[PDB]
Amino acid sequence: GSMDYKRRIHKFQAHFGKKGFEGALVAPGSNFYYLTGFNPLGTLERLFVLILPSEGLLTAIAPRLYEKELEEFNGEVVLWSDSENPYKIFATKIKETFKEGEKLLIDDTMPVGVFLKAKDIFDKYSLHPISPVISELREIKDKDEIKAHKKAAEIVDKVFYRFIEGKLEGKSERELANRIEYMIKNEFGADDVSFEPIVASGPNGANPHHRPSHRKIRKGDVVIFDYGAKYLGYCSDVTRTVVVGPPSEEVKKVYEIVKEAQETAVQKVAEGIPAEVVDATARGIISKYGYGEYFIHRTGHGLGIDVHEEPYISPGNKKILKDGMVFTIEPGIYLQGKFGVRIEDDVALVDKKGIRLTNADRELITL
Amino acid sequence: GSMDYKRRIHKFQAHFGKKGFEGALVAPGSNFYYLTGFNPLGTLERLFVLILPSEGLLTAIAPRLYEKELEEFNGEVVLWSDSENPYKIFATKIKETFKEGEKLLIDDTMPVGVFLKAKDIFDKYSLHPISPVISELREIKDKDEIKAHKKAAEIVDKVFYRFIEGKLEGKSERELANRIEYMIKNEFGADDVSFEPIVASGPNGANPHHRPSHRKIRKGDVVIFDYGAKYLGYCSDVTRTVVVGPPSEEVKKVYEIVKEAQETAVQKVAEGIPAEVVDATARGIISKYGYGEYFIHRTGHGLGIDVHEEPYISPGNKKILKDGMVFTIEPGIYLQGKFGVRIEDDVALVDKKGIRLTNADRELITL
Ligand SMILES: [Zn+2]
Ligand SMILES: [Zn+2]
Ligand SMILES: [Zn+2]
Ligand SMILES: [Zn+2]
Repeated sequence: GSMDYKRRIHKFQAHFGKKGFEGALVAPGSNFYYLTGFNPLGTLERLFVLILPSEGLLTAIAPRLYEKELEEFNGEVVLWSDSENPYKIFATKIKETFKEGEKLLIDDTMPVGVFLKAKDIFDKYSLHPISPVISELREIKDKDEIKAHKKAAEIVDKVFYRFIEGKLEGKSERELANRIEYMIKNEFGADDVSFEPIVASGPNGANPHHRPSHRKIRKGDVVIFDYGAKYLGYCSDVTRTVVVGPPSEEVKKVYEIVKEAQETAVQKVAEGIPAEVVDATARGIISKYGYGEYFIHRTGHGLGIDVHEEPYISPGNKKILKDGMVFTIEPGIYLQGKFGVRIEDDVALVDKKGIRLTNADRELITL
Repeated sequence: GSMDYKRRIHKFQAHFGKKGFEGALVAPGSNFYYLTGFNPLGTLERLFVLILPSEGLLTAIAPRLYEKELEEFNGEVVLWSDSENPYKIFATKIKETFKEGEKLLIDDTMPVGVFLKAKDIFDKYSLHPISPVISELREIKDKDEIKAHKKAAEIVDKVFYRFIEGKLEGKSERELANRIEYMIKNEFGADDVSFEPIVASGPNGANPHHRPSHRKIRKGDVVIFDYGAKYLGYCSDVTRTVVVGPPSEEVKKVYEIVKEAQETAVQKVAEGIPAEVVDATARGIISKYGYGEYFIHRTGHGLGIDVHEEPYISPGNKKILKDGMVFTIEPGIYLQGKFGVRIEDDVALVDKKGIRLTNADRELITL
């Protein structure tokens, strides 16, 4: 990836050098990768930290066996071995640190412990979550991050067509889900899935929180797939709904409703118009046709390094949509004991307009 | 059967004692799953934090939204709902009884964001981590927990054969990593993978931390593969090394050095001996052959609900090994620019002796 980081850091530094904070501690994860491009794979019990100061060159703490995949670094570097004790490697640092009793930011994501076990020696400051600050620089993507997103939407587009060519009758929701994960990953530059694929078939479609089960796919089933890829660590997220064998008129009716709702809501995305009104566009269409009480979630959510992040396209939200924002548009109708239908696309706001990054056929296909 | 007892819980109570902490606040993660038997996924909000003081009977706790099978929780379930702001809307049950008693054990795996909001807690309790106390119980597996490791060691053996019986040439590290994961998820539940598989070919093998890349496996490559499965939540972890084409005299030589060191460390495993002594067995052998510089990691780590836990088989560790402990023995040699070799088994200490759980071929195999 062509992105910088040094600027991201220095306007993160200068977003509390613009809100008054004296610290921010981060560990392997989204905020980490976003701030460095590095993602150390396989940590836990094994302390790994980057402290971010007033403003200036941050820090890097080990452990040893990671260096020969740490050929370059700025703020660097210090190494501890499978013999030395961390927490007491906050020794000087620890202090450094900063004045006893001033402000600090920590990863919400990260477990305490790697903190509790510091104690002595780390109950001498005013700590407060990191998300409210770093969030507002992640919620605006740069040109390159958009390229990561569109590229991620591309892989998943390719996955859709390859997949519906396959045979679905007789395989279980869990098989299909695993095969979809294998499809994604056997493509580049998929690093990985953005989340474990979801396959919801038959009346399991009416359950938004469905997790693939053992139920085999059979003629007459409407089957929802929901899955995603990572490209240079940026996430896609797509949902399509198919029918196995001729659909009923009620399925045909409900599908079109969800199609139009989604399409009109996509068209409505624009720099300057609130999140909730994009929810309302979608929600209003479903309602006009009677299914208002069967649309039982928000219309979409932000994508980024995580599959769920800002902006959140919800009925109670007047955040004003802005250039660089990336999110999902995904209304659905859910009919308990019958079936569900959701159609979900990834959208990025460029040059005042909402552009779809995912482009796979949004018409009801019969398999 | 069986899984549980718990009963105990009260072992953990009795242990947290009178060791001598007032009480324990358990969050989502390995400990929740250890103590109860369900595995709530996931959350970085809602506090979601289990009760259990000194003793008495259980109570379910914070969130929002859940559901079933918490219906199956012992004592009393407390859920709800939307948002009642549980930053002190966690006091009645729940504060009580720490109002305001002695010291505290917070579940390590709790996130610093849930711990920070709300923070109090601060104070007037003396905070220490849960892991020094609970690891005492988790490191001594019972008969059923050991059975679960046997099953997951078995899955990972079968994968080994189907793997090395396929075609390795012409495929990238990533592809191969994908077959492995896919296999594990169509060789039964598993359920899941205990971690993303590692395949490291030719010079990439020299780096223990390697992330599978596009590099294709070709003739003359030694290829390390390291993966694992979970059975009813418990973890296995195996590594094996194979050669495409016949092997050179140094591959043969180095492989045989690693084989002898792993074999002998395994044989050294006995109740009553320090984990470091077992590490020193492997290690001594490697030094003897001059290859000391190139063994850049501990001999092993423990297995449980997590892939890394106590006992750590490393130079630090004075910990006496005991019946019930499960862990890896995985010495390696890593030769920059050339190749690596690691051989890993899962060992359970039962009736005073170490017993291999994984049994896949340890001889040097030519594919
Ligand atoms: Zn979703
Ligand atoms: Zn989705
Ligand atoms: Zn391993
Ligand atoms: Zn290790």
